[PDB]
Amino acid sequence: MNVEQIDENLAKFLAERYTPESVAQLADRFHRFGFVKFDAANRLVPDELQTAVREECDLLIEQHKERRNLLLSTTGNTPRRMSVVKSEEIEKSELISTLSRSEVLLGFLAGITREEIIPEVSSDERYLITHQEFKSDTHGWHWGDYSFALIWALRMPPIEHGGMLQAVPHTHWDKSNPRINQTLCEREINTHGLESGDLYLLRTDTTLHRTVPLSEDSTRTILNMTWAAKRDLEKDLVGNDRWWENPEAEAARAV
Amino acid sequence: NVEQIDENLAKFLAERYTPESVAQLADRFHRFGFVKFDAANRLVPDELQTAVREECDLLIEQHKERRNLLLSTTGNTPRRMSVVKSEEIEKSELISTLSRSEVLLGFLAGITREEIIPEVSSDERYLITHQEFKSDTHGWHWGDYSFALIWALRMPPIEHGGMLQAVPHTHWDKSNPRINQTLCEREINTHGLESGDLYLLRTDTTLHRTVPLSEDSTRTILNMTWAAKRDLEKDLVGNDRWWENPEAEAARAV
Amino acid sequence: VEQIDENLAKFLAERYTPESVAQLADRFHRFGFVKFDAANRLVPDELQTAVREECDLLIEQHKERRNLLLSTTGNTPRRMSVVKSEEIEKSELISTLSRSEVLLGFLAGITREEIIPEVSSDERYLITHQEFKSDTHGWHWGDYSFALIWALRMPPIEHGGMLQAVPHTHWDKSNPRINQTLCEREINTHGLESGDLYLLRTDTTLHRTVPLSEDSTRTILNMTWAAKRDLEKDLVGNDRWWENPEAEAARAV
Amino acid sequence: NVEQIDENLAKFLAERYTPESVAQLADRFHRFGFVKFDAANRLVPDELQTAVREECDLLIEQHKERRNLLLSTTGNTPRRMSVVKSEEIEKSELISTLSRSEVLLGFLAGITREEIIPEVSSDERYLITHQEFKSDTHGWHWGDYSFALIWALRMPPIEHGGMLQAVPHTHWDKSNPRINQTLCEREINTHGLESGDLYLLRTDTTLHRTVPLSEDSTRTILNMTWAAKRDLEKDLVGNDRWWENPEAEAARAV
Ligand SMILES: N[C@@H](CCCC[NH3+])C(=O)O
Ligand SMILES: N[C@@H](CCCC[NH3+])C(=O)O
Ligand SMILES: N[C@@H](CCCC[NH3+])C(=O)O
Ligand SMILES: N[C@@H](CCCC[NH3+])C(=O)O
Ligand SMILES: [Cl-]
Ligand SMILES: [Cl-]
Ligand SMILES: [Cl-]
Ligand SMILES: [Cl-]
Ligand SMILES: [V+3]
Ligand SMILES: [V+3]
Ligand SMILES: [V+3]
Repeated sequence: MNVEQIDENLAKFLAERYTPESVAQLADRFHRFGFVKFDAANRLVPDELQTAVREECDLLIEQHKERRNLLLSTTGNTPRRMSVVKSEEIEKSELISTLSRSEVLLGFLAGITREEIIPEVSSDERYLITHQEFKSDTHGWHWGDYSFALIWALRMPPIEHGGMLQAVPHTHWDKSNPRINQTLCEREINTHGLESGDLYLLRTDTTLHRTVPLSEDSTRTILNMTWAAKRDLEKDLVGNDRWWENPEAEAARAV
Repeated sequence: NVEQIDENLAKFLAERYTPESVAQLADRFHRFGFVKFDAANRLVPDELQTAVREECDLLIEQHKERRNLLLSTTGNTPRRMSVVKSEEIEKSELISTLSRSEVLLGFLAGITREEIIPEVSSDERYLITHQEFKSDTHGWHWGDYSFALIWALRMPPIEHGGMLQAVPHTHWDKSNPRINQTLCEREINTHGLESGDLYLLRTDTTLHRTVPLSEDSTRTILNMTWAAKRDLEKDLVGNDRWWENPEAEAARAV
Repeated sequence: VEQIDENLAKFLAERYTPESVAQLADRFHRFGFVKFDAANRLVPDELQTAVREECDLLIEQHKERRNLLLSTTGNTPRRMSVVKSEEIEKSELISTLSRSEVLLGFLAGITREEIIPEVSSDERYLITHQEFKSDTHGWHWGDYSFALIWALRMPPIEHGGMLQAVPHTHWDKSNPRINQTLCEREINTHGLESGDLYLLRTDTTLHRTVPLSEDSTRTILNMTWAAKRDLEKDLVGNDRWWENPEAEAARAV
Repeated sequence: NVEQIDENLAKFLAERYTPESVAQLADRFHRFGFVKFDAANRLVPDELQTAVREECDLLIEQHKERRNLLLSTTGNTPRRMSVVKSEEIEKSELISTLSRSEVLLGFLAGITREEIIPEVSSDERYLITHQEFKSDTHGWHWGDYSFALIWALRMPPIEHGGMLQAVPHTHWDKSNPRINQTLCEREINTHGLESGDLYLLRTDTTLHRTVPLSEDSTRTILNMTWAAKRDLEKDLVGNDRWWENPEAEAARAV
């Protein structure tokens, strides 16, 4: 119930599973792949907490889903074909908004990032829900404006139907000249399959990533909590490409 | 569809199991009455499981029936849940054929160490139970037949109940079940389940129940029941078939 | 040097939480036994190597063969070589480490009671070195509460040498009832690999090592500690065979 | 005791491998040049392993020979070890018959995906290497033949060295081996081994070495070498058969 109670409980949940040594091994993996998964073997939150977060997200989707179907010029015209729930609607959730600022959760994850995780991001990008449900729905190749995202894989299709996360770490976002396909020609793609209930941390500014299009009608739902690193602060947003908040963004080209 | 399911299931099993590793599962099945197929030791492709669950979700929506009763043949333990009857489930081509698959039954017989025979009373070949209210439960009981494959289609968080509790190496005397005396004499093993798990159960000699939901949640299973040779030619007794008939003779008001 | 405590403290702090030590305390009470293996280390590699080397010298210099039966434990055998506690105590490394406030302070989170390095001078330490077929540390209990056992060298499991234990027992020296206790209680068998350590509740855990099925090498170091319940206890038994092979309870064979 | 081995081995492998799981080991062998048979993937029964190890330990005590040289056909990389020659090992009836077992060779051909032919130069059929001293090593090299089954009979702890380092998808040019250049162009995969492991190695296209021992310790292997079709009627060139002839022209002193 009380926000101090979830923090107090989460602190114990993590202390039952992690040591400074094992977190340092997760930090190595995060640096190597841009990505670290918390699955059935290595949980991040109590199952009752994730259940509460999923049910709140199910409600926001029912009440506020907005279909997007566009190409984004700042990422080489890669597609966005999904429904979204905007950040300002998600922020009305006391659970999601407080958990996304938990000193316990941010303090734990900073041992994986090896730097301070700062909950000071543009108010249109604190949270995002994506809800894919039709064949060929996809979150096309892109980067993030900020350093970090904790992605909740709330509902995942069987791997045979797509929806895996593909990633190329150790890259960067040149919005004037993204060179996405030339980068794929130069770099190996790592494909990360996900199961419902998984969570994963993603270094979104230096990891080029997409979700594999759904091969048939199927449900893929995630919650993205975005955070900044120090390098993101006092840096100006550019690109006029904030399509999830504004489907009429200058860089969005509708289909 | 078609015979492609069996051919693909065979490959899926051959990628994961060997005679040596199946014999190790057989030892566990015999020690615990129970073996679990979880995220690390899967039993069916996720695509196949998904199709089964969608079939069951539809059957629940069209045919679910509430049950709220005590069964006198099991010490008046409760049954509080919704069910879908075997004869409705049987209309599913997917579930009925998979339940008779020579690939699936032949694999699982390496665990039972005896032939799994798909010839059971037509009111008990399949069952779906669907719990969703606080205190919903499948109270302590045994099964009339030797085997069940349980699909843990949807499980609540462990903190909300819904685990399977089991005491292997028991027997069901319907005139004197001795459930609470048996618990005083034997240790209880509690098995937590997660959505997507499956598990094989020795239902005739394992006393078992589902831990009641501690709050409104959702717990949904599909039960595929099979016979062993010892179950054939034997007559059903007890007038206690509460899932097919809510007013079976043994069923009592709460 | 004298920096072991600083090194050990940092080593343990990186691998344990109070919550994870509480899980070990549960296991210790339930089994009388808790094993520090590759997944749950207790000392750095450098310290293990140093302790093992010191013990390897002590064996080369002071090994003493024992082959007897002990009447206070039902005439169960002792077939092994030993190095007496007084020889081992001359090691500044082993004696210092066996009194480290970091080691004893951490392990007290497992025992859940103070660990007291106030033990009879002939039982503070023991090395046992089994080398021949049928060598065994037969069924027995300890006079004190606690032992930290260093599995310095262990044979492959197929050659024997595992620890067998039955927790929640006690040592009646006039009527040990070992075989009758085995008939009433389940035996837990614990295999060990070289470099393992384990903590043992020696006064309430009946235990033995499974005899060697063939000539092999099994070498351990025993640091024995007291609990409060042990202090000012009168040692009874005339059975301290490892310090004195002519103890009265020792029947040779 | 000679046709019994073939029969006992076939049943041992039938219980632990399916065609599908062998196909997965073939992918790894192709990709890495290397497949490990460890506790999770046994290749021979423990009794047979023990018999071979005891035989090799006798051959070592009786016939071990020190080698301490640089090999000019592999860029002067070192060979610092003891060896037992193929001629002495060949007198073992157990090792000899096992190395030609149609069961063993037939099983492993599911991993190589081609026939494994026990038709190699008599001086290379078998080899024991026995490393005992700090900086003992089998320096960077290739094999003249396609295949080797290595028995990791005794391995030091990983912290003391003795791992197998490998670069697959290479070739051995004995006039210009370009070892260090190849290391600059390619990633090195390091394979730790434990006593009791076996591993299959594609010796002609995998550049490999053993990491030098960082202190006195014991590392003992048995190499069974086989040919593939590409190797039949092979011209052996280089004057570099240092294990069999320490006065080989290509063998230099340190
Ligand atoms: N920059 C991302 C949007 C991230 C929204 C959530 N932080 C894209 O181009 O799709
Ligand atoms: N005998 C069980 C019912 C099993 C029905 C499905 N095989 C009970 O009393 O609850
Ligand atoms: N009481 C043990 C000897 C323990 C000596 C070392 N603490 C026995 O009878 O074998
Ligand atoms: N070609 C190897 C010798 C392998 C001998 C055993 N087949 C080397 O240069 O060391
Ligand atoms: Cl992003
Ligand atoms: Cl049942
Ligand atoms: Cl003792
Ligand atoms: Cl070679
Ligand atoms: V992204
Ligand atoms: V003892
Ligand atoms: V080689």
